[PDB]
This record gives sequence, C-alpha cells and structure tokens, in this order.
Amino acid sequence: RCTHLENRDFVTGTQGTTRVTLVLELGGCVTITAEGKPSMDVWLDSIYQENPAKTREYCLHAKLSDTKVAARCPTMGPATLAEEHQSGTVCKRDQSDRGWGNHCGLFGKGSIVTCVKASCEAKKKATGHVYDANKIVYTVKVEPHTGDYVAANETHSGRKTASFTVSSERTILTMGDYGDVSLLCRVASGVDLAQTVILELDKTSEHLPTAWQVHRDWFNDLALPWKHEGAQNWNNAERLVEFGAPHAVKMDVYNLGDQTGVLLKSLAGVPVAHIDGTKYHLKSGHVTCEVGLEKLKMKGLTYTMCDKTKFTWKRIPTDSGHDTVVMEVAFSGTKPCRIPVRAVAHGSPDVNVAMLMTPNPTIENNGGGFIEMQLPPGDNIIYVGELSHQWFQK
Amino acid sequence: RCTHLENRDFVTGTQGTTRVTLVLELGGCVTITAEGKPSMDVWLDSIYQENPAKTREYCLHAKLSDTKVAARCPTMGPATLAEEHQSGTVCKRDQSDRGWGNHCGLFGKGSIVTCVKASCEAKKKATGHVYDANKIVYTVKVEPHTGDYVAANETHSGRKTASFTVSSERTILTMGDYGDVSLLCRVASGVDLAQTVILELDKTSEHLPTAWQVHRDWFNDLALPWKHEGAQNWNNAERLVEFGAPHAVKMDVYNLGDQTGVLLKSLAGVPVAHIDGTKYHLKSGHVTCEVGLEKLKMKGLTYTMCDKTKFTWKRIPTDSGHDTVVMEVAFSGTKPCRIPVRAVAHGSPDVNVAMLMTPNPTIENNGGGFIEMQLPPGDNIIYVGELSHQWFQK
Repeated sequence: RCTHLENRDFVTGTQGTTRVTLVLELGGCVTITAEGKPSMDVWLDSIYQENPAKTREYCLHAKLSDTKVAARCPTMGPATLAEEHQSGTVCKRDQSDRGWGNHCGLFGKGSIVTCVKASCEAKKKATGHVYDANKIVYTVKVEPHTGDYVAANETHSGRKTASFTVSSERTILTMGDYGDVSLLCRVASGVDLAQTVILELDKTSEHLPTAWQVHRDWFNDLALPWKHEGAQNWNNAERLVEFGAPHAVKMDVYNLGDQTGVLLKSLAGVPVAHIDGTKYHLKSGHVTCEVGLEKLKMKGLTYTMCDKTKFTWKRIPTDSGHDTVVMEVAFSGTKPCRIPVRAVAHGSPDVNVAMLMTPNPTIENNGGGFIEMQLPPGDNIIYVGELSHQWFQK
Repeated sequence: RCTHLENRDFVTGTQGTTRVTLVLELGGCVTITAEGKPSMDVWLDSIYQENPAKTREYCLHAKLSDTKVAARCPTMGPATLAEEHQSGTVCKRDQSDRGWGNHCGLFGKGSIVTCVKASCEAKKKATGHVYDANKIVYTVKVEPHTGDYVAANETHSGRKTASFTVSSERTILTMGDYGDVSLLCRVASGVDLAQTVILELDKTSEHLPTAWQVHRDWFNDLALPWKHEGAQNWNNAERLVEFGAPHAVKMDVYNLGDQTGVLLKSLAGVPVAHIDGTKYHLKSGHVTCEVGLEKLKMKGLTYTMCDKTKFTWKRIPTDSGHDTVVMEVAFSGTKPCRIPVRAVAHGSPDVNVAMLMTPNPTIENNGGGFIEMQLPPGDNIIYVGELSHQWFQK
C-alpha cells in the first residue's frame, strides 16, 4: 500500500521546512521525509458519497403485451383505439391496402393504427446516481514509514485516518508516539458532479460488469425507454418497439430485444466504478493537502545500538521500484535497540553514502527492522552492523 | 390476389399474338387479355428451397465458467495453465504488479494468464442457410379473370399451378374448360445464392423477429463466436469475453452479454424473410415467362343473353385501382346466360365504349357476374342490359 503502489512520490526538505504541499490523486501514495523527523506516508484512499441521489432509470429489455389493432374503411374515417391517450404504450398509424375481399367497399387506402403496452422486464433496469460536492467524503490516511507495518491489508495502531467534506478540511492526527501530523485538504472533485453519474445494472448472475462513472450528458441521451424513481410507466417505450407494414388490417409489432450488449458496447473500455452498498466510489479525483509536521518526533533515539553481530538478513537488499533499496533484518539478542546501518562506495570506506527513508530504524518486541535506503550509483556495500551484502545501483 | 395486389400490369394483343413474354416479380400479378380469348391472370407466388444447407452457427450470448488464474514471480518464469492448448476457452496473458506483500521476492512485473471456458447459452444460436439454384423452386399460378373467383384465400378448380426448377421450365396447364395456357419460365434468382443466406433466431417467446434474407459476405464477418453444424465448441469465444486488469495475482473476466439487441440493430430495416419449416422463402427474385395462349377458348358463347331487366347491382361500378371499373351484379331468372354489358359516352348513344377485361361475362349456377371494364374519360353510363349506373373517369 506504498512500497507496492507504482504511483509513489517522495517529498524531502531542509529541516526548517514544516509545511509540505502535495496533491494526492487516488491510490497514488507520497512518502514525505525530512531532517530529524520520521518519514510518513500520506495518501488518498477513497472518494465517495453515501446514498447518492437516484436519477432516471433506463429499460434494457421491453415486455410487450396486448397488441391492439383498429382500422377504418378507405372513405369511412380515420381509425383510433384510444390507448394513444395512455402512456407506457407504443402506437403506429399506417394506411392499409383495402379492397372488397377485405370487408370494405371502395378500392383505396384505409387508415389503421395498432397500439401495444410496453413495460420493462424483471431486473433489466439501468440506474444512474448523481453526486453533490457538499455530501462527498475525501479520505486521506497517514502511516509512519518505519515498516514496523504488516502485509498489504492488516492495520496498525500508528496508521491513522482523516475524512474531509468540502465543509471541514482541518484535521490533526496522532501518530503512535511520533506526535502529530496536521492536515489541511482543499477538496477538488474533477467534473461538475452535476455532469457525472454512477451507472448501475442488476447483478445478472454472471461474470458481467455492474457499474461505471459516466458524464451526465451521454447518459441523458441514451437510446432507451425511461422513468424517474418507481413511476407509473415508461416514456420512450417506442425506442424498443418496431412495427411491420400492414398486411390487410393487421400490422405486426416487434421487440428490438435486449440492449445489455448494446450498452456494454457503448461502455467498451470505460472501466468499472466501485460500490459498498451505501458507499458510491468516484474513480477520478484528487485533493491537495498542506501536511503539517512541525510536531512529529523520532522513534525513541533513547535506545542503545544493537550488538553489531547478531543480525541475519530477513530480506536481501532488493531493488524497490521507486529508486531505493529495501531490506528486512532479524537481530536475535537483547530487545528494543536502535540499529547500526551504513553503506559505502568502493574507493572510500571512511564515508557513509546510505541516504535513509527509514531514519532511526529500531528493532522492537513484536518485531521490526525493514530498511529503505537510496545509494549513489556503482558497486556499494551495505552494512547492518557487521552483517553485510553487496549492492549495484543503475 | 390480383384486383387486390397494387403491383398489377396488363398485357394486351392483336388477336394474332399467341405468345406473350412477361417478367413476373414476386406478389406482383399480370392480367393478360387478348382478342377472342378469356383474360388470364398469371403471377409468381413463391420462391423457396426445401431443407436448404445449414452454414456456420453464431453465439448471441456466452455461458462463462471455470475462471482459471495462474501467475509466476517476476524473475521465476512466464506462467501457463495449459487450457490455452484447448478451444472454446478464452485466455489473456498480462504482467501483474508483484512485490513482497504478494508472496514474491523481487519487486517487478510477474507474468500471469487467466483462461475461462466459453459455451453458448440455451437457445441463443443464430443460424444461416444457403441456397442452391439447382434446388430452388419457382411457382407461377394461372387463374381465369372471369371473377367467378372467391375472396382473397379460397381456391378454385380452374385456378391451376406450375412449379419450375432451373432444370425443367416447360409446363402446359388445363384451365377449367377454357383449354390450355402453356408456360416457359427461364428462372432468374437475384444474387449468387452462394452470396445470400437466410438468417434465423430461436423463437424467444416474444413479438421479436425470427428471420432475414442477407448477403453471405456480411454474415460471415459478424462480430460473434461461431461453429459449423453441432461441433465440439466455439472459435472466437473471445468476441464475447473481456478481461479486467490484474490486481495482485487475480484478473477479472467479463461477459459482454447479449448480442440480440446488437444484431437486430445491424438488421434495422432489413425486412423479415418467411419460413414453413422445411420451406425457406426468398423475398427477392423474379422469373420470366413465355405464356402460350394459342389454345385458350371462350367461357361458352353457346348461351342466350340474360333477360335485360332481372339484374340488380351486387357492387356499384367502383374505381378499381389499376385504371379499370369493376362491378358485381345479381340476375334472378333462368340460369346459365351470357350477360349484356355496354356503356356509352354522353353525346353519343349508338356507340359502346366499354373495353372489357371480362370478355364473355356469364352468370353461372353457384353464382357469377363480376365485370371489369375500362372507359374513355368523362361522364359515361354503364348498362348491364337495362340496369344502369353513372360513371365519371379521371
């Protein structure tokens, strides 16, 4: 959740910097590191609104019923059945080729209308929701970068959270023993959340997708029948119906079937949005923080060095990703000790080249001893006391 | 089925014409009329092949099962589960973001493939058939134009049929008592019936359409998984599957759902082809006939005129459509009599202007006495003996 996340920046300062101003986008993480304070990771974990507002619904499959055909003789009048008074029904008026051998009198064209009742099928609804900047929640998380951490989904009593609305952006956070990071987070959505919609389908028992963040323009002009929250019936039922020509005095009525394919066509390469029932997640957004570290303290520098021998390599210094070396160690002897780390560049043994992200590495009780250092390029030798390993830097 | 059909031509001759050469397209009708013979209607009723050849099938909805995920550590190797040996299965290879907190060792990208089994759903097949000129059947129908007929779907022992293959186009036809129309019909398909296909869906209990005559090019490049007649499994299953990105070591697999809408989209305004189980109907085609009437005879001219009074109007001379006047009459007295018809143009009473399509109109037992005449333009008076009615001609 930070050595992991490919989207990792650092931020470093003069000791007499004490504000930092970042942007955090989603599921990027930043490691802030600063002279004589402990490196923190800050990151933006979640944007969402709970019970967002429902928008129009869309029919993806029509239920057609009661084909109604009424037709008049070519002088007589024009025809009507009065179900074109009603809604959630689809009606075409044609003229039918009418003679004698079709119960008429004059040879001519003999006005005809057929209507049909259009309802939507059991669970083939598609449902918008809209966001309100005033109701949305931005979640930043701080966690010290000491790596007395766990593996990628197990919390931690240092590792704290701050939740910002638009309307409240000024939390202070207690980092186990290290003191207080302050946060100030000017919220910034992305689009007009009156121009942006979470679109949902019904979970139709497959490996098929449920949900998409999508512009409110595109949604609103979709090719489908629609209503607002549980309404009478459907406007634009005719989007899903089509009529035959008239033979005689009958006129065929068709269901252009199931738009599910058609919609997921539309949505090709739109990536799916996320949802925890209540909580609707934005996929897009960022937030911009003033991270106030005038008030962190070091991991207890109050401790005596680990006996320089009793270390063994939990993890071989391995390439990190983000342009650092990281290593775990086990040190069997005494308990809470400050660790002796150092590394040096062939040529020059009397000068330490280790630039630590892991400033005052300790081995604690439960455990500890992850080290992240950045090293000059070339053949170096890394030392945790006497324990050593090679390193080449590219 | 001929005063009805908007698509009616006539053909008329010198008495010493005896061949006629027509084209008949489908569900157009021609009325041939000729000095001192009885007017016939000829027309092309049906083109079809029985049990046409099946082509590829197309899947309109996939059944996905057994998502199989296998992934390797970023030095280790590349990954395989061996279900990408198999077919009717869909496999993507990605690289997954792999670290320490994902059971690995090196920080890197750690080759992963997931496969899924793709079968097609209960009755969501789409099925071509192809035509063979050698196997197709062209049906012409002759029926005398005396209108001792019925109403638009009740046969008649005069009204005869001739069925032409490519390979046999020379029937002679016995018209009740009138003699023999000969027919010679040089068959002409339309498209290469190796470039033309009846496309079918499964009758999915709606007012939805089943069938379409369609070019074999378009069909063959459709966006769907396919097999030949009941095969192992499906090629191009991947047309209907799509994969998530890889989180960790898992990689999501999706069903782009139901192509029915998508296909009927494609087919918008293609009009539906027809099918009687065995018999597949072309919607397009025509056939070109030499109609040999050197051998028709008149309705029995052997009869005495109807008493000129005892006629009453079954149907008022009404506009036909096709540029003729048509009328029915009832004549209560004696029985088989030849009818006295005539009409005249204000100005000039001593000269008959009635040009009959209904040359030797009789009233028979069961019944009779439909008259179709064509009249010069202006105020005329039509007379069946003494019975009379006005006519204006435009």
